[PDB]
Amino acid sequence: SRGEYVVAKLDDLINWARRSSLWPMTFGLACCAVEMMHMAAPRYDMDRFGVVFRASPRQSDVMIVAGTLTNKMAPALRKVYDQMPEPRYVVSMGSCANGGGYYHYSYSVVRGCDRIVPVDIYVPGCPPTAEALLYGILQLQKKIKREKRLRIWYRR
Amino acid sequence: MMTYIVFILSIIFVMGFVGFSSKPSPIYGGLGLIVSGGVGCGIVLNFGGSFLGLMVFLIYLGGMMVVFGYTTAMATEQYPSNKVVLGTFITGLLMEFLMVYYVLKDKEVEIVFKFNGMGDWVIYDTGDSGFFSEEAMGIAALYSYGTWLVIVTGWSLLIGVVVIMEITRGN
Amino acid sequence: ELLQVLKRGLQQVSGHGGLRGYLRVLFRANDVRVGTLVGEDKYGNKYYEDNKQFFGRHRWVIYTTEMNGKNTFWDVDGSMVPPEWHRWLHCMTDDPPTVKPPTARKFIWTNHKFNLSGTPQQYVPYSTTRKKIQEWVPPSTPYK
Amino acid sequence: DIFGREDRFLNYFANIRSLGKKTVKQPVYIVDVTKGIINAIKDPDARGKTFAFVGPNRYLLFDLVQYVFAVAHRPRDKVERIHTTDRTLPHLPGLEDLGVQATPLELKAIEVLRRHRT
Amino acid sequence: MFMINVLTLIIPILLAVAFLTLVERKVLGYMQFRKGPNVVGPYGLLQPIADAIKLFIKEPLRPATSSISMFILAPILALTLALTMWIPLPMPYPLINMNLGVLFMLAMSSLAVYSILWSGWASNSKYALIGALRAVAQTISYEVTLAIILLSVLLMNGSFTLSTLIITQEQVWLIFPAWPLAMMWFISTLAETNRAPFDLTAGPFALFFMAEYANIIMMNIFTTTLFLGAFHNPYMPELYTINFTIKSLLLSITFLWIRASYPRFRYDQLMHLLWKNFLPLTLALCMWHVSLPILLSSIPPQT
Amino acid sequence: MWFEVLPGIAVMGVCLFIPGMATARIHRFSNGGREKRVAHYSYQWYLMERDRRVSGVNRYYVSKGLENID
Amino acid sequence: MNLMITLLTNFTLATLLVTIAFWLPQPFSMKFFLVAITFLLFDLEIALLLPLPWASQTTNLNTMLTMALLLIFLLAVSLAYEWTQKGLEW
Amino acid sequence: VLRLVMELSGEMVRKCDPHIGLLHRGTEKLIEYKTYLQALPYFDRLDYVSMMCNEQAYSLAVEKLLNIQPPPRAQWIRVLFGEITRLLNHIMAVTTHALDIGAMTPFFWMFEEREKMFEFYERVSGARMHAAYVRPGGVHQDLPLGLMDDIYEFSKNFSLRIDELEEMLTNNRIWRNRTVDIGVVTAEDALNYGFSGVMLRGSGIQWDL
Amino acid sequence: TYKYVNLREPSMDMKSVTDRAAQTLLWTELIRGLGMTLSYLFREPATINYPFEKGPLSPRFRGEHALRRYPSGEERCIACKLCEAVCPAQAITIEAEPRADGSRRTTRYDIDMTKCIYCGFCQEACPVDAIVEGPNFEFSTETHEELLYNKEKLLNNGDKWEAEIAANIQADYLYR
Ligand code: SF4
Ligand code: SF4
Ligand code: SF4
Repeated sequence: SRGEYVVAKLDDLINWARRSSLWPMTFGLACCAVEMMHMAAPRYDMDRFGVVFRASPRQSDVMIVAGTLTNKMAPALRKVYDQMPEPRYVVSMGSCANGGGYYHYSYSVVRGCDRIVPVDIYVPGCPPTAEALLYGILQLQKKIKREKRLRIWYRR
Repeated sequence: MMTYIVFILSIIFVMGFVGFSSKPSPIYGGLGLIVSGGVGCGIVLNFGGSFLGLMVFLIYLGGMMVVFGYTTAMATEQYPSNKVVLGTFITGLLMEFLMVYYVLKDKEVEIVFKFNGMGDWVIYDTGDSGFFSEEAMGIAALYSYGTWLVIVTGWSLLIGVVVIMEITRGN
Repeated sequence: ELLQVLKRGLQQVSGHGGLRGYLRVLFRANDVRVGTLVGEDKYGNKYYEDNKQFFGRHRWVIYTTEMNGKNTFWDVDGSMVPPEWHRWLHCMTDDPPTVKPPTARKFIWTNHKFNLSGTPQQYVPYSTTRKKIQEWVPPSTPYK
Repeated sequence: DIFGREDRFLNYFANIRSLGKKTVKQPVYIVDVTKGIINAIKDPDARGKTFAFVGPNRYLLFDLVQYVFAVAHRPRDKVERIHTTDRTLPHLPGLEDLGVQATPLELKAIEVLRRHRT
Repeated sequence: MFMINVLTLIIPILLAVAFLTLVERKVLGYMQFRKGPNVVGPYGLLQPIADAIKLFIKEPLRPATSSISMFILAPILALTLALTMWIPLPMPYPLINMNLGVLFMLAMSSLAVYSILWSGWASNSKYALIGALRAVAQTISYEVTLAIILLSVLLMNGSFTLSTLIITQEQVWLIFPAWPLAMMWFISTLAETNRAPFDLTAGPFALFFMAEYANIIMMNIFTTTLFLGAFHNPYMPELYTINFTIKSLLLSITFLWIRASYPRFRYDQLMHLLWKNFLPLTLALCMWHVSLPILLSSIPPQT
Repeated sequence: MWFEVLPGIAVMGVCLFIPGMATARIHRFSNGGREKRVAHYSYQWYLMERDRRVSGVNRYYVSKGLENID
Repeated sequence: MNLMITLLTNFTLATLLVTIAFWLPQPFSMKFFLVAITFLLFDLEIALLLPLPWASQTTNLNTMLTMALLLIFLLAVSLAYEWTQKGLEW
Repeated sequence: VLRLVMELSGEMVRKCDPHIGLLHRGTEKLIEYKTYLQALPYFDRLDYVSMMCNEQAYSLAVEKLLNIQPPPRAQWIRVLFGEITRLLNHIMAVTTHALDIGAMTPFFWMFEEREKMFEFYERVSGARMHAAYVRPGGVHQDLPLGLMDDIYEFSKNFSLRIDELEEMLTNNRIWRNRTVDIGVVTAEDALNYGFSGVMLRGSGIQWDL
Repeated sequence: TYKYVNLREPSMDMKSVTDRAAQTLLWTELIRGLGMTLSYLFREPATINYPFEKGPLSPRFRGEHALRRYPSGEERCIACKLCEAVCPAQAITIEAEPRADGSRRTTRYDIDMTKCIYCGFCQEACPVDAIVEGPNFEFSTETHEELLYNKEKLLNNGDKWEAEIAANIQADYLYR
């Protein structure tokens, strides 16, 4: 089982490397944007976790979508989403964006970002507090711990 | 990797000159001219070679193909290879092969001359007591003796400034 | 004075338990301010309160290995805490929870089953509703 | 041999450089094929028997690959499967008798031949 | 032996650049009110290791462009500059002795300008082209100032060889007979690193990353050799090497320390600033550094 | 405090300390406790060439000390 | 050939970096243009100036001093000409 | 997020059209199909930086229409939180102006102070940001014991931190060089272009509601 | 009561104009700004460690949406629909039926966790304090089906802890 064990440790290596940093792009429409800038605050640091806020979309690993996503917003959202590399994850933050929520019975408003992008981490709250959002990002990293990607390529 | 290393770098030099003489897109031509300038600097430093090729390296490959790529960026488009370009590069490769063939498997090449075709380690100094790298004091002579020469050179450069701004809309 | 800081700053590692005790908590995440030993509780977890640091770093917790059989030596979760220490640890209160932990009510769980999404054992939604309009049954007795 | 946004043989045509023979061949676009499939899966009495999808054009191979290159701006198992045969079977019905329209090659070919130079 | 010297130069560029990135992020964090990156393993060195290998083995940013040849050829130029531009810098025994090194420094800076221009032409549609064009212009607007200031400080000690410079810095530091010229040169190095207070508002980001950070460490080493330092004693070089490393580290911390403190400029204010504040003052200090050694009986022993 | 930033600065300074230290170590090994003769001028190159000529071992760091006067 | 071998090793190592990075994971303004040519002419006068320290040791010092200061004076004259005749304005 | 269509001669302009409208939500239609008390969080969060002031505006609108006077202690707490919220709004405007212009660290210093602000809203109502908290009819669910001393400590520390912000920026020569020449507004234009508040303060005319 | 600024002048004392010239050519106040930033460099960071330490809060936080039950008793909800009548995005969905005992009850009590916005109206509205906003906030869910709470989901969410909720209410039932 020498090849299986060394490929398993190799998969652990690359999964640990991906779950290390994950510097996103911070999309941030409405007041959930202010809550993201306040989980950049000194009480809760992103940069303890390799998480650098940077709006460069070509080198963005995950993407937090938050704020009130509108029908006038959505095509530019998916055009941002296409030019983003295949290791990609979507964290839907906030009661506006994770299912419509408060502006749910309203024209020109997308009924949550399930209908636009594939969604990985739902985090509710209004605003979802920095503790809750940081808990969601650690749970995202534990999803990265449970991936078995290179094992599937091995026994494929 | 043999004795004729200056001749080899000269072959690569003529390769680069043919490579932008084939009329490519102008930034590919600038790339070919940059490789040509690098190997020409290599040749002139191989013949010793203290200052001059590193001096031109700032000038042409430090301040002229910059402006070539600059004007290629701002003016021309290429907004949508060709048989003539690729055929001319084949003719350049083949004529270099023909000249190198008449060097190697014959005595020499004569066009209207007498080129003694052998390795260009000759001619060279027999290790004289230089002690000051005679290129350096040679270029130092431009300020010891150059009364008229730097005056007309700097005056032409001032004229270059005023002519450039006038043609591109002085004042 | 620099040799009085190194002499003071080496004692909390030497008083941590040695070197391989401090190896565990340093490779785990961060904790270096050990030395108060307020309370241990179920899932073996340890609760350390210092008053000398600022408000926010009073009350910290060290988790254990296999609290419910998940190999939680690494990758500690939130909601791995019992609820009375969850009152103590967010500083909604300022009383230790070992003064009055329980309630005298026999319906409260003993597990505190943690974050379960992403397992073979998680939650689904459904309709807690009985029969809607009671669709008709054809005559199963054989007529004709 | 269906063609679409992630086709096998259309990408094999585009990303290339190879020989030349002649073989009859008809492609069909994917979305009306799966429209016929969902018609068969939502409407019974079309069960039991077997079905075959037929593209409309069915013309020469080498001219079709020239059509792919001319719209694409540039001048062994799979390649033998496209070299060998693509024949018609007039026994079992297809798009016509099921009641669904199959679109031709050209419009969808313009729609799918993106990603050339500039 | 020879390639052993080559490898022992060019293997710690990876370690040095990645650990420079951790140090600059930590110093930004403590100029700010932050810790981190320190939770991921011990103190966050493995965290540069892990995200470096992630950014290597991330998906290639697929064109979506044309000219695969030039897309290869620009960052290969940037990183071969980054590898071939620590070689003649003397920490006391340099890898290659040269008669002249400083004009080689200037020429390789102009090759970095070529790298930016090639990536800009091969980049994208017109807006990225205009942005890269303005970046090329603000990069090229400092190889007048840096060149003439470096000329006037080598004029105090004659030779281009720069080992004569590390000879002449034994008695007093060179910051004392040129403090304002050295300050203007340091501001020009801030301009050439293209960092704050200047602008970038893609791929291969790993190579461009590596090129800029090696350029930073190169300019810091060349600064620490150029304008300060101490005496070098033979048959004990590690003493001067440690003093060299301490001074270069404190100067790079000073660089990041000035980086974390000020907003950007305006581009027309930048060119206004450049020409109408540096360029007469550079010429004035340079003509005074010409006319002074001819009047203090001190022409240098440029042998 | 700034105690956390100092081990990263320390390891990155070790990576700055290593190449010149190893290079000077190799230069002192591959010459026999010497500094390598820098070659700036044709005069000193001729002097080094007669140095490697009188050695006979086709190298220059031997330096043939005074026991071949007569 | 020493520095050529070092240049060759660095080029080969960088190309191995690129191949591991790639094959393993599988209009204008006229006012812009004056910057380039004005830089070019300043850099040409830099090219005139920069062999000055090699000439610092000869038996002619007064003529050299006067012509070198004449060259920087003329560079400043061109600077003041474009500086006052709206060559670099916005 | 605005869309901006700028028509420019280069490193300059000619004209510009700011497309506002991408964050349209339908607050007017939603309140036209709701009650008063249910629709009150819309007037908590249509402006989101001010989180008590818009509640104050809606509450005084309903009390002004309804001919019913609030008690004095509710008014004093309303004034207190209005000034607190005004402090929060100006400090966000300063720090995000600094982030947009450069200036990375004083942003985070004053966000530490605004984290204490959010902690105060937590201790008063519970919410991080969207403390609805204001019935028309005075403050509901009043302040507990142990708040005013903390506001006192925060006031002293914040006066120190704002003096230090004026020290770090504010006669900072390079930020003055960045932003002086722009923003000229005639008082006639300030009155005919519908301006209100800080533009009217900063350009000429004495005006204060 | 108006206190305006930016009405000054550079006074033409020679010391004043040479100090402005020294500020122009020497960057004095720039070095002053660097000194202020180094003074904040040599402080201590006001941070926490997240999986171990957790931030300060209040007993009146609005979290989990847990239900309660009587002391040795029944479900506290009596299906009076007031939480639907005040739910501002109508996440409360109630369908109620009685049972053969005599006491009225429910069938379906559901909450959209998308549409919840954490007012406090269903806490201040519930006349027996049945639905109570919980203490904590960790939902963070990998799917979207797992945020539509059923009645028994709310019961096990109120019985995974209630002594917490009882402590919060017992501390702070007096104010509200
Ligand atoms: S979910 Fe709440 S906090 Fe987030 S954007 Fe919507 S209203 Fe603002
Ligand atoms: S807190 Fe949530 S469930 Fe309760 S009334 Fe508000 S939106 Fe509805
Ligand atoms: S207000 Fe309370 S008792 Fe009434 S239906 Fe809602 S949860 Fe039940």
